[PDB]
Amino acid sequence: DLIPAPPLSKVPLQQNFQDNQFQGKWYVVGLAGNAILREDKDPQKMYATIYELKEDKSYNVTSVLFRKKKCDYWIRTFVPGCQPGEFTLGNIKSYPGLTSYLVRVVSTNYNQHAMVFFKKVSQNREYFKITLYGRTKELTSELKENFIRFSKSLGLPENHIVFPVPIDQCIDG
Repeated sequence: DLIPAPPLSKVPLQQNFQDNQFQGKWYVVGLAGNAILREDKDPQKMYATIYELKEDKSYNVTSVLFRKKKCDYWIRTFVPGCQPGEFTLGNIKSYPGLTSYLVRVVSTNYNQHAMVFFKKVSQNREYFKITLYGRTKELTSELKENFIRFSKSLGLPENHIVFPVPIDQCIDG
């Protein structure tokens, strides 16, 4: 089974996206989407994702995570899309059978919080994810409540909405 992906009309986009201001390190305070479950045997740990603007105006997206007692660094490129705040994955063919990948910055203030929508399609299965970004490891319950409400607005139950636990190593570096 797989929860259907939301039509893009239900995914807002930031008023005037600032590529330079969105730069820097972001903390994953909230995680949601299909293929993301509350596996309480291994609760998700907070991972940080750094965006670096390049000359071509694309992003070098470095995600740092704590997996298997070691710091793993997963690197992609976000090629700008149709409108500011929208992106497509760079070197799509390098990933086996990545039919499409869309990134849409739903909302941000660039100083404390951001909310981004990712849609990935492979082998005719639609996978989508919503992440609650934070410049620190903690956000107020108001923005988290908005994150839960927005996630359910795309057809997401509560067991598919996860708040990764803050951790220190690999993530504050």
